[PDB]
Amino acid sequence: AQVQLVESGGGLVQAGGSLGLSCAASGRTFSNYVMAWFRQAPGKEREFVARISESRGTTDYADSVKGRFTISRDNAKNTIYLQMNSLNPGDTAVYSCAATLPAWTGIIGGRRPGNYPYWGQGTQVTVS
Amino acid sequence: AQVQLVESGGGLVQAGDSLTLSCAASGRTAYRYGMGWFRQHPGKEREFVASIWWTGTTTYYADSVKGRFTISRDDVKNMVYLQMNSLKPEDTAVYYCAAKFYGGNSKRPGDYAYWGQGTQVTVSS
Amino acid sequence: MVSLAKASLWTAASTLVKIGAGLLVGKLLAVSFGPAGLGLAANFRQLITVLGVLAGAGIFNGVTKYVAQYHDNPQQLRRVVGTSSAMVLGFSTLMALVFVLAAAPISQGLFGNTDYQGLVRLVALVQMGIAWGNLLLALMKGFRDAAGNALSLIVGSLIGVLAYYVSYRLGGYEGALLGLALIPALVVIPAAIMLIKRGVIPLSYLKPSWDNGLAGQLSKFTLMALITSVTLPVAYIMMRKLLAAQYSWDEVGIWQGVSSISDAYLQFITASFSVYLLPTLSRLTEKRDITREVVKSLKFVLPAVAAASFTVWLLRDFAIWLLLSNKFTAMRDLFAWQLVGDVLKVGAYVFGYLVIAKASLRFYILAEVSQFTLLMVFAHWLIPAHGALGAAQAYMATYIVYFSLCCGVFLLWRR
Repeated sequence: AQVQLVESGGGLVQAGGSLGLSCAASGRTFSNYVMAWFRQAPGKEREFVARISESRGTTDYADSVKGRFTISRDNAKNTIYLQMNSLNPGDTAVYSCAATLPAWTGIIGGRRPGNYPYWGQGTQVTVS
Repeated sequence: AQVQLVESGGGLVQAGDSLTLSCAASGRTAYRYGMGWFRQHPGKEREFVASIWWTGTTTYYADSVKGRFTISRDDVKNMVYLQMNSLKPEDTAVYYCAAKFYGGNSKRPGDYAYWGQGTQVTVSS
Repeated sequence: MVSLAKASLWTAASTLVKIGAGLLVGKLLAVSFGPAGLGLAANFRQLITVLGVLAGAGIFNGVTKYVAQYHDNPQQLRRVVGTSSAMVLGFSTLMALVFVLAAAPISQGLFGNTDYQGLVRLVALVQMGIAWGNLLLALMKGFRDAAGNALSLIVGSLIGVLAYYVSYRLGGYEGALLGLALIPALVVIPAAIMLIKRGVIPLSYLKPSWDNGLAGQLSKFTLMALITSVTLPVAYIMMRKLLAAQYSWDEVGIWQGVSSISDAYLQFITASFSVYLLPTLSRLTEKRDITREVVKSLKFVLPAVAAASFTVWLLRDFAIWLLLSNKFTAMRDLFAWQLVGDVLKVGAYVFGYLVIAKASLRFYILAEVSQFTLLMVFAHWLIPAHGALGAAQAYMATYIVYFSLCCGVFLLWRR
């Protein structure tokens, strides 16, 4: 009973542009799951990007992408989006979506990758 | 003592349809008997289909029934089931359920001690 | 006066709270994270278990043996605690450096990813408290202080559950992992408080010192602790693989479930051997008094384990309904075989703790090799034909002939 995450919408955009990412999660109880986005620069470590909760649309963003990126969810289509505005070359990384339960995320553990058991393969985002 | 096996199910289904057989086991310490399903073609020898270990943890299947068949057992009602899917024309046989004390891991009819009266399972291509 | 029964009463109290806290936390692990989280934390929880024996270089059984031996001599007692404190300090700091530097490889092997480096660096401080707590519990065992050891485990089990709940509700899965590691680690607070309140040893005795002749003797207890951590566990590992080959992995699961509840109810007796039997036999230097103490211990533990095993057999359906998921209710036949082998395994533990109390590496390797060999001969003979049931007969027949050989070897050692 492992959920499958398939990302889409990755490409090469110029500086200051915008690009939207999507990630479809396989299975039911998508409305009960906590979704998040992560990125990984070439030769770096998985770093937090954004995260949406299971109710009331509670969101959390990394300081480097606050005000620039926007995360949203759709429980009817079992997908989550990451609208990336005001792109700079520092955002060139492989972006991956992750799925977890609210019992995992806790209160202050929403940015730790070890608390998301299911991960996606990751799509490339490149900023000139 | 022993266990009495009463089979239930079968009939004239179509090719690709589904069917569920049920083997009711009546006796003392019925949870100790491993159960297996066997089928017999017209006048030919009895062939192995599926079986279950006496603890209900290991299920054994024949290569011809590997994907489409599923054996199970409810230890509360002491009844063994055989869920049949995608019935093919070679599945036309008399389906027996067998039992063996602390058994159910054999593909041979000789390794089973208690048998029941089969059910007529025939498909209509 | 001190006896095995009084120590068993205090041990039974601490074991009741220990298994109760483990059942409570374990059920919270399943409800919160399910089989997915339970599978990721499998290698981590085993690391916490081996850290309870390997954090302080496994000298705790030697600490108890030599503290009891030098319970009267204050000067040699300082050298026992002083050398033990230095070994625990040096080994745990070396372990902390290994965990903090190689946090990525350990996380790769324990979880499959590198997302748990910070947890491993937190284990470095956790295993420091595990080693120091186990040392303080070893000193209290050397003085046959059953109440001090029991009270430290009970208080440490209560704050360990509170710490797990605090860490899990705050950090979540990684917090629940830290809480699982903190349960054996937070016993250092009640153990230290119980050490200075009862005044068994002055705190200056814990100052790090080094006695060459005493460090080598504790090193022999380190070798014995390293042997048990691989010998019989690997034998059992080979047994589950042979079972999972001839049968299913779930058939291994019903054998693991019977053995799991066997380990819990046997801990009411086995945990008191380190509190009374090990220190008492270390003080005895004459074979006449050693024979009297060993026979007296067998006169008590044999009917005790037999009565406890029988009642577990009468309540075997109760255990499958609650402690197990009641998924394969046919394992009720695996009980009688395992519970008979539990009785004769407890009786052989008396001779095993006598080997520990005398620091005999020769008789230790002989005992571990015998159990390994007998377990492997009986497994290859019963598992491929009788399934998980045969794995219990292999466990029962191994310790049936092992207790007979332990009796015969003890008789040849006496005459």
